[PDB]
Order: sequence, then C-alpha cells, then structure tokens
Amino acid sequence: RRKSVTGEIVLITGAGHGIGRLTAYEFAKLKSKLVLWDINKHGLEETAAKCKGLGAKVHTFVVDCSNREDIYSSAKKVKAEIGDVSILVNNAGVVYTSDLFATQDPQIEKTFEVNVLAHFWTTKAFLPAMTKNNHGHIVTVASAAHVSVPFLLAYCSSKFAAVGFHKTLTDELAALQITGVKTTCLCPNFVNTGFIKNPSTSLGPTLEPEEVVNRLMHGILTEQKMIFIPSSIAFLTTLERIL
Amino acid sequence: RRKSVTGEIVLITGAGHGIGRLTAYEFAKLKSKLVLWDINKHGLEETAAKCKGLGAKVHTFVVDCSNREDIYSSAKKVKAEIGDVSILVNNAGVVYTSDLFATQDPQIEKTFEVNVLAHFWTTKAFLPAMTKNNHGHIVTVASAHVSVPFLLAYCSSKFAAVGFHKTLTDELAALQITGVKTTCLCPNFVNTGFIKNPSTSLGPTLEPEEVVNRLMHGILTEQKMIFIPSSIAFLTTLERIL
Ligand SMILES: C[C@]12CC[C@@H](O)C[C@@H]1CC[C@@H]1[C@@H]2CC[C@]2(C)C(=O)CC[C@@H]12
Ligand SMILES: C[C@]12CC[C@@H](O)C[C@@H]1CC[C@@H]1[C@@H]2CC[C@]2(C)C(=O)CC[C@@H]12
Ligand SMILES: [Cl-]
Ligand SMILES: [Cl-]
Ligand SMILES: [Cl-]
Ligand SMILES: [Cl-]
Ligand SMILES: [Cl-]
Ligand SMILES: [Cl-]
Repeated sequence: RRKSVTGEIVLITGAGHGIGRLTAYEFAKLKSKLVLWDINKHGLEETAAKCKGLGAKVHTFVVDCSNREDIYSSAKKVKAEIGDVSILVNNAGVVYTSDLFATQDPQIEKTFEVNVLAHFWTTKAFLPAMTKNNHGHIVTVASAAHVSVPFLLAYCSSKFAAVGFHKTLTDELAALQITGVKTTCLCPNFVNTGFIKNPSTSLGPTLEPEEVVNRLMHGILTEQKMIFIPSSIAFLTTLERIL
Repeated sequence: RRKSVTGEIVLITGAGHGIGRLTAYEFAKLKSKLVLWDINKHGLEETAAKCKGLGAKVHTFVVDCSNREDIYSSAKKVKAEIGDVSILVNNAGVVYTSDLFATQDPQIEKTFEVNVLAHFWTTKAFLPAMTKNNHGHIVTVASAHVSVPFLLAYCSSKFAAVGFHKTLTDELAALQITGVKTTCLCPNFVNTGFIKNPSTSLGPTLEPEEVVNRLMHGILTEQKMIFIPSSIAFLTTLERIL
C-alpha cells in the first residue's frame, strides 16, 4: 500500500507552523531526511527540534517564499550541502496583515507570489534532478486552515490556480514519459463545488489540522494524485461581516 | 432570450487585436458605448475606427494591463470623462518572448499579472459603481499556442481566472447583489484536464469568429459559463522537446 520514504530528502516550505509543521513531524516519524523552510526563524527552530526528537536528520533555512531569488539561493545551498530533493512539499502560504483599503493590493499580489508563483520556483529548482533520476514527488498543498473579506477572492482564486498548476504539471510529466516523478495535490472541495452550492463551505463540518495531515500523508504515501478535503474558509460568515 | 445592451458602457481590455477586437465590433452593432483598452495605440485606433463606422460612440485608452497603477489611472479617466462602466470584459492576455531571447521567470510572473491580477484591478475599479446601482456584468475571458517553457504558467493562469469568476459569482450571490451578472469563457481543459481530453491535443477547435459568437450569445443571455475547446495542441507542443 504505502511506499517507504526512509532516507529520502523531503523539503517542506512553510514548515514553521500549521500543516507544514505537522507534515514535517509525520515525515520525521518515517525517517526521511528533512529540509525545512519557513520565513519565521522561531517557528522553524521549534519544528526542527521536535523532528530531531522524532528521530530525523533535519536541516533548516529561513526563506521568504514571496522572494524568487531567496528560493533559488536557498535551493543552491540545499543541493550543495544536503543533496537532491526527492519529495517537494509546496505548502507555504501568505499571511495577511491589515484589511485596510490602502494596503490590500500588495497583499493580493503576495497571495499569488506565495500560494502560486513559489511553486514554479521550487519546481524549477528541484524537478530537473528528479527528472534526471526519474525519481521524485511534487506535492501541491492548496488547502490551508480564516481570511478577511478583502482577501477572500485572492485567496480562493490562488487555490484554483495551485490546483491548475498540479493538474497541468501532472499531464506534462505524463506527456514527457517522466514516469518516476509523482504528483499529489491537497485540494479544497470548493474547487469542485464552488461555495453557494456547497453549504459545508460556510457551515462545516471541517477537519482538525491533524486530520488534514493524516489524509495528506496517506495520499502521498499511496501516490494519489488528488486529495479533496473540506475547507474552513467560512464563506458566508466571512462575507456577512460587511454585508 | 437576449438582453439589449444599447447605451451600456462596455469596456473591453485587449481590444486592439484578436477576439477583443472582434468582440468590440459585435458590441458596436448592438449600439453600446465602447471604451477600448489596449497596450497598442494603432490596433486600438483601428478597432475604434471600425466601431465608429458601425455607428457606435467609442473612446480609447492605451493601457498596460500588467500595471496596476496604469489600470487605476485609466479607470479614473473613464469615470470622469465617460461614466460608469456597466459591462467589463477582462480579455487582455500575456504575450510571450521566446526563451531563446528572454529569461523565463519574469514572463511567468507577467502571465499572472495580466491573465489574473489585472482582473482584480479592473474589478476593484469598476465593480463598486455596478454594485451601488445594482447593474453590471463582469466577463472573465479565460480562453485565448504556447511554448513548453510557458505552458504551465499559461494553463495555471486560466484555472486561476476561472476560480476568480466562480468566487466572485458566489460573493455577489451571497451578498444578494442580483443585478450584477458574471460570465466566464472557459477552456474545456479546466474541467477535463489534458490527457483525459484528446481534443486538447487534436482538436476540433473553433475559429475566432465562432469563439466570439458563443461569447456574445452567453453574455446576452447572461450565462454564467461558456465552455469552449482550446487550441493549445498540448501533446505535440510537449513531445516536440523529446
Ligand atoms: C520537465 C522539464 C522538461 C524536460 C527536461 O528538460 C526537464 C525539465 C525540468 C523542468 C520542467 C521542464 C518542463 C516544463 C516545466 C514543468 C515548467 O514549466 C517548470 C519546470 C519545467
Ligand atoms: C522577434 C523575436 C522572435 C519572436 C518573439 O519571440 C520575440 C523576439 C524578440 C527578439 C528577437 C526575435 C527574433 C530574432 C532577433 C531579432 C535576434 O536575433 C535578436 C533579437 C531577436
Ligand atoms: Cl513560510
Ligand atoms: Cl513565505
Ligand atoms: Cl471546501
Ligand atoms: Cl485572442
Ligand atoms: Cl531563464
Ligand atoms: Cl480545452
């Protein structure tokens, strides 16, 4: 059923908090070699210490995944110091600050920089060696756990985009007969249902972070292409806060 | 079955060429008041001249839809000089330079800037007045060959634009804004993917005039989705590099 990932170099972005953190713990338990990236040094170090306790070799890099040059310079260090990434988990997400009208547009831009464009940059960095070895796994994490109304459109759109990235990349790999590089996407149901047609997008039930990761890991280890989960976007209540 | 759009202020981006131009002509015949945006002054003036020949009031603006400030500056002019746009056609698309002659990454960024983020900026500029009046129509044109280096960006951007449409549609519904409609011209691949749908590699496809016929009919009947076959020749594009 489930593949071994022992000794595989697994790189997880956004590993200092949330799903990314919990995902790192699961790979640690499986004795992968971990490369953890996060913008927040403190969260990153906490994740890494626990992963070591779980029995894994772990390396950390503070990386701002809104910054393409930071991603590439850090990827260069990974390749030189650690080796070739075999499982890439694109998990980093934008974190919103102010709601205020005047400062929204840069954060709408950042939403796409982190949630979508970062996946291009990491794939460009790490897919060539995977292709060369015909061995790899690219994991598009397009679910994250509440977003204020001004960012709802950007946030949701960016998830459709990430799912599109996965679907297109999957078929490109197939077209090119790159049979050893697998893809897995963690996808919110709203990408299939929309919001109004699916009351769960407003009412739940939703999943605990532990449940999301259990489902993600099961999908990765059985090499499922798609893993649908209910989001916790709280659509109607998010929108009623203006009405 | 079809609404009249007589005297509606219809803004079309990418109106200096291709289906934007052909769409401008159809709105011209229906006696809309046209606002045409494009990065090319001559293409723009050519489209305008024919729209005027077809009997319509027409105004033009040279606008780089990759540039948020330019969009907002131009929108301010439209509001002041012409009035409140009632039909917004988000049609501008990225144009690529071969990676033989340019770096890839700025063009991947530009793909999202034009094909997705521009729709945010035009919507933020024009939707408020539409909502105030409870009258408007936002048209997401997410159908437009692309080389292998840009195929992933190009395709992903169309999924994104369809996601924009679907989310916006539901926000408006949730807020009970009944008079602002949405229409999306969507490639079939967003529902089927590529390998599962041989037409994405083999066709048959539509001629531009057919695409525009279907677009106009959907707009005028206020259809939310209009699926069309794309012409990206997926497998042959990729297998070329093998
Ligand atoms: C597989 C292939 C194309 C075949 C071989 O040269 C390896 C490269 C690795 C990077 C891939 C590229 C295809 C196009 C991809 C998928 C992109 O658009 C970003 C990363 C790119
Ligand atoms: C138009 C085209 C080729 C079509 C499109 O990819 C844009 C580029 C822009 C640079 C041009 C190139 C044709 C060949 C040229 C003229 C060169 O040899 C140097 C610059 C090159
Ligand atoms: Cl991060
Ligand atoms: Cl980040
Ligand atoms: Cl959902
Ligand atoms: Cl076109
Ligand atoms: Cl390049
Ligand atoms: Cl298609």
